[PDB]
Amino acid sequence: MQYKKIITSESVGAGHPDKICDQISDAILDECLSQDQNSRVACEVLACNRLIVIAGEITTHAYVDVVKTAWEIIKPLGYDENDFTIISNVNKQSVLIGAGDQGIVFGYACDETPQYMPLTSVLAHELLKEIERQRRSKEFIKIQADMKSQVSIDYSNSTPLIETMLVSIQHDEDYDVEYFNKKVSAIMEQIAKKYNLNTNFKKIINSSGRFVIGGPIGDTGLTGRKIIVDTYGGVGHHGGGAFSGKDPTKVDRSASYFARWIAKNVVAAKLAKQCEIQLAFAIGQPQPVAMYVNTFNTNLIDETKIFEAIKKSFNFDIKTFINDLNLWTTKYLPVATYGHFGRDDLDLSWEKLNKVEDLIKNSKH
Amino acid sequence: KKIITSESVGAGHPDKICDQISDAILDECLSQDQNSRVACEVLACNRLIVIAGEITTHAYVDVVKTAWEIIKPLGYDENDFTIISNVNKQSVLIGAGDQGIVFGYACDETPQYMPLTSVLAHELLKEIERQRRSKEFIKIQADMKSQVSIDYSNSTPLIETMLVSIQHDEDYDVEYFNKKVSAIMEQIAKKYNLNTNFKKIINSSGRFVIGGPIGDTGLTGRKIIVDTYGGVGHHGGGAFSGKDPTKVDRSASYFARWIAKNVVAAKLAKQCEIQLAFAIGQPQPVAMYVNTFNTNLIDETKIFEAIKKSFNFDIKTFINDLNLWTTKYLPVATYGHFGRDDLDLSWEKLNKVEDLIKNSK
Repeated sequence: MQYKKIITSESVGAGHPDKICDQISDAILDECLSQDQNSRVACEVLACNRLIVIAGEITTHAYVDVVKTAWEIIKPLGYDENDFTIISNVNKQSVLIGAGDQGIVFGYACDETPQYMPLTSVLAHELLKEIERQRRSKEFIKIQADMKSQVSIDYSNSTPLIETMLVSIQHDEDYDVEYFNKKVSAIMEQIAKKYNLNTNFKKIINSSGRFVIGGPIGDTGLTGRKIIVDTYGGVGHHGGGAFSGKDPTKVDRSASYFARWIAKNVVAAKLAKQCEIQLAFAIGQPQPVAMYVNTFNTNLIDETKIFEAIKKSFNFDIKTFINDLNLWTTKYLPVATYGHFGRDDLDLSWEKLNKVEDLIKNSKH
Repeated sequence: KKIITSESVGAGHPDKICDQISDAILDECLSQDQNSRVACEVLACNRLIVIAGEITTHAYVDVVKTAWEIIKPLGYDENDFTIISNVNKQSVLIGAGDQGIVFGYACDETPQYMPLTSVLAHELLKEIERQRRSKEFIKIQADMKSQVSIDYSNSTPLIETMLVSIQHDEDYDVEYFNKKVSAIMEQIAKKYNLNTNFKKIINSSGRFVIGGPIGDTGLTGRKIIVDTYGGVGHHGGGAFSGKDPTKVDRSASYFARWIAKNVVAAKLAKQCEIQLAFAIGQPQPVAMYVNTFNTNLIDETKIFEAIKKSFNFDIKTFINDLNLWTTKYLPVATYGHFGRDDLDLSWEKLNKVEDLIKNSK
C-alpha cells in the first residue's frame, strides 16, 4: 500500500467540556495571583451533565469565590443560572524553591511555522479561533461554543500538503445546513490560504450528522484531559502533567514552559530544525535531576556544542527560571484555550526569542 | 550523557484510585451485558468521591458499592469517604464514535517489548506492593510513586537513578524502610541484568504519612503517560479507564500496540510507532503513520505493506479480534496497559509475527 507520511493533530473550542474545566481552573488561579503573588493553587474541576464540582488545595491571602468565578466563565458561552448546579470542595487556607513533585516534562519546537510549532497544531487551533471570532461578531450565526477541529497533513514531499481538515461545530436546532457547510468550507480555505497551502483537500464537516447538545450536558469534562491539545498535538512527547489550575511552584507547569522557551530559542538560533528537551524532577531538588536534548538528526552544528550552549545560556534553578519567565504575573486563562505554545496572538514570556544571541555566542559561534 | 526517565504510581495513588473505580464499574457492566456503553469518570477530592459519566447497560450496577470494593482493600473504611454518583444510567451508529489520534509503540529493550525506564518503574512498585500484602515489608501503605532514569549514552544501558516514594506509618523505622527499598531496587536491577551501583533516592520529601485523596485530588485519566509508554512513545491525549471498547481512544490504542509489538517481534524494526487518526462515522482509521526511527531491517514501504495485508483496520472487527468485550480491564488500571508479561492481554500476543514475515517478501 506504501502511501505517504500523514501526521494529524486536533484542537477544541471554549465550549468543549474538558476545556470549560481548564478555563475555570486557570480563572481561579488568575483571581488568586492578582491579589497574592505567593498563592499556592492546585484547583481541579469536574463538569458532569448539569453538576460542576470545583476541588483542590488553595493557600492564598486573596478573597476568591470559586463558584462565582466558575459562573463568570460559563455565562459568556451562553448558559444561565438555570443550566448548572456548581459546588466547591476546595480546601482554602491562609499562612530557594525545591520541586514539590517527582515527574518528567517535555519542551518542543520546529521550523514549520512562524509559531515554531507543528503545522497540524497551528491549522487546528486557527480553524477554531476564526470560527469563534465569527460567532462573536455574528458573521457565522446559529452556532455555539462547543467545537472540535482535526487537521491531517501529508509530509510525503519537501512541501507539506493538507490531506484533510475536519470540523465539528455545535449548531442551533433551526440552522441552515447549506449555509453552515458553505461557512465552514470558506473558513477552511481561508486558514489554508493564510499559511500558503493547497486548497484542494478533503473537507469533513459535522460528520455525526447532528450536534445540538454540547458542553457538559450529555457528557463529562475534567481539568487536564486535553494535555496534547494544550502542548504539541502528538508531534512532541509528553510527561503526563496537566497545566491548568496550578501555580508556578508545580514544575509540571513552569518547567514545561522553561523547556519550550529553550527549544524555541535553539531552533530560532538555527542550531536545529527541531529540538525536544526532557527535564525530570525529584522532591526537594532545586534543579532538574536529569536532562535530555533530542535534535532528531536536524542539528546544524555538533549535538555536544548545542548541549554546552544551553547549559551556559539558561539558569536551571526552578525559583530563578520561574522569575525569568515572570510566571507570578502571567495571565493563565488566555492559554486555557488553543494551546500553551506558539501563541503569536498572545505575549507569553516562554515564547520570546530573547536567548538566540546567548545560544549563538555560547556555541563557540 | 543521554538520560531518559519514566515513572509509575501505586494502587493507593489518588489518580490511580479513580482509574481503578472507572474500570471496576466497566468490568461489572461487561460481566452482565457485553453490549454495555460505559464512559465513567471519577473525581477523588479529599474525603468526597464523585462517580460520573454516561452508561447504557442491562446490568444491575451499584457504582458506589463498586467504588467501596476498590477503596476498602487499600486500608480505608466506611468512615473515611462520602461517595456519590451523578452517572446518567439507561437501558436499550456505524464506525468511530469520536474524532482523535492514538499511538501504538514497541521496542526490543525488554522481554515486554517496552522501554526499560517504564518496566523498571512498574516492577519496583509491584514488588513493594507484593511485599506489603505478604507483610515482608511492614508499616507501609498503598500510595507510592517510582521514577527510573536510564543512561543510554552507550550500546549497553546503565541505570543512573531509581527514585521511590512510599506512604509509611507514623511509627516506622527509617533505617529499616531505607534498607527494604535499597534491596528491592537492587533486586529489580539484578532481574534485568543491569548495574547495581546507581543513585538511590528514598522518600526525599522527608515524610509521607497522609496519602490517597486526603488533602489532595485524583481524577480518571490523569496518568495517561504512566498508562502508556512513559514519555518514550508519543500520545494522542485519550484516557483508557472507564471506557467500553467502542471508544477508539481505548480499542485503537490497543490495536496499534498489537501491531507495533508484532512488527518489532518479527525483527522488521528495533522500534516501531503507529499513529491512527479517526473521524465520526468512518469504519476505519482516516489516516495512518508508521515510524520505525531508522531501525527498519527491511524497506519502510514494505513494512507498511505487510501491516495493511496482515491486520483488519475495521474498528468493529479489530475489537472482536482482540476479544475486548470479554477482557477484564481492572488489571490494567495499575502498572500500565502495555507489556504485561504478568497478565494475558490479547494486544500483547505475538500471534502476527508469521503473517508480517510472509507479507513482507
